[PDB]
Amino acid sequence: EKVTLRISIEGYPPLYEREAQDNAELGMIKPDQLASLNQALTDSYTTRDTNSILRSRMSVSYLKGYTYEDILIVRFRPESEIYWPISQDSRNAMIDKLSNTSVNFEVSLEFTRPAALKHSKSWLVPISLDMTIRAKIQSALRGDPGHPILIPQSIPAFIQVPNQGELTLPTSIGNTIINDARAWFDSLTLNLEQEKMWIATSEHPGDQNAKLWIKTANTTYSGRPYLQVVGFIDR
Repeated sequence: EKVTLRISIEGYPPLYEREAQDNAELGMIKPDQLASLNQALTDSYTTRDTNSILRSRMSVSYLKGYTYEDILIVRFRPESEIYWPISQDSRNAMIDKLSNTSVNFEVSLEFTRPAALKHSKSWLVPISLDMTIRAKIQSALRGDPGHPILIPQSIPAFIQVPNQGELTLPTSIGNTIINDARAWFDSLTLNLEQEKMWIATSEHPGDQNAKLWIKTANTTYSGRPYLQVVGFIDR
């Protein structure tokens, strides 16, 4: 079973690329994790907001439609699997294009062991025409240390894998996160950290310590947080 995350400027080779291949990178959800997710969704309603009750119940019953062996904890190692930049990742091309519509880019790709085998989705995030912000991205690509690449609302902490075509969102859960692509997406941050690779960290919208989030773990080998996606698989 294979899952792949790619973060890039649209049209160019990834700045960050990592596959996740039970063990640390791919595991089923633990019963305590499933329960803590459900309690988070259940208790998310405010009494005098009837809408929040409806939203929390659509969330609770969406979750109930999955056995815990259909809920994968997918963890991507934050270090890109390959150095940057090598023969050509189009560094100068990217830098020159930022100087026009340009779009940040992340893909999720899910392979399942022997329905169809391959299911994917791309998320585009328009880079502002403000040259102030495009300058910082440029010098970051130029290998200037202490210059991160911020890609807000770019990656979902929860994804749904269907038997049919492309990946979809758990929209009810997304709505619980919003009120109680979209505003509930995690934001990515890329750092070129001194043979040279980009390293990715993510942050939830709102409080990191919100109970809804299944907390990620840190890698043994580098002590860095795993990028994490929780996947709801449709059997």
